[PDB]
Amino acid sequence: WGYGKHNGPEHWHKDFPIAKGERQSPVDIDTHTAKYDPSLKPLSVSYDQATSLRILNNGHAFNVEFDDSQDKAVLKGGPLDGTYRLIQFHFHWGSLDGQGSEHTVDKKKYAAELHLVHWNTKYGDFGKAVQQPDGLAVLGIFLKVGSAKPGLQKVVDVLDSIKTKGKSADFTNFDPRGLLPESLDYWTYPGSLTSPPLLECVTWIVLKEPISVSSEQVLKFRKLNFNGEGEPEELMVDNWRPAQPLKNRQIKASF
Ligand SMILES: [Hg+2]
Ligand SMILES: [Zn+2]
Repeated sequence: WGYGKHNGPEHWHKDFPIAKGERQSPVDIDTHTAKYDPSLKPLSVSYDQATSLRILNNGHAFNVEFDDSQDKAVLKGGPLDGTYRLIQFHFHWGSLDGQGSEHTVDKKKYAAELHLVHWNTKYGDFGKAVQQPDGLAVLGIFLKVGSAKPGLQKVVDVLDSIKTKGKSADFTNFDPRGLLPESLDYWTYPGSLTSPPLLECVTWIVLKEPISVSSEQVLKFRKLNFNGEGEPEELMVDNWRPAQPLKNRQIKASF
């Protein structure tokens, strides 16, 4: 699987039948049909103690991994029950500024989308979490092209070193707090991972307010390669999946 014409999203169903499931992600967020739920609590992001470890190019994207052996960086509150530990963050981006995000707002697409993945720590490890309907929580953040995002530059600068598939680099002392918008208002719905295995284990929490990044910052994302070293060069662009059918699910809003 990849994002090209021969192994693209439209083909994932063949190897991952769940591709056509009942709670697939991403979806279109219709702001007028979204339900304000007053019973929804404020999100609690505790990332002061986050321990970034490394950055790796896995052939589909670049992942920043965190030490999740203790409740170091956690997410709680909102629509969630119990604690969820940050394990990794990654982005989805387009070849042009008019596309890149997974989720859309009133059919509007952003230049990129940041996903902060967390797993429910009553399941003990990530692998068990993926076997539960409430095993995972992803914080989704939209990226729009405008002014540079200072807290994003350390990531941009190490990309050169993980240009092709399978490369990794030490990446410690990176604070994820530097990627958050001012406002924590969000939308939430039950979905799934947006790339195979597409497991339907996720509680989505898509933030209303996008963060802005510079054109030059998004340009370096686009210098990455899907391919391994010594292979014909295929630029890592458009690694996003098209919106899926809501199918009776209800999207709730905290505002
Ligand atoms: Hg699941
Ligand atoms: Zn993702």
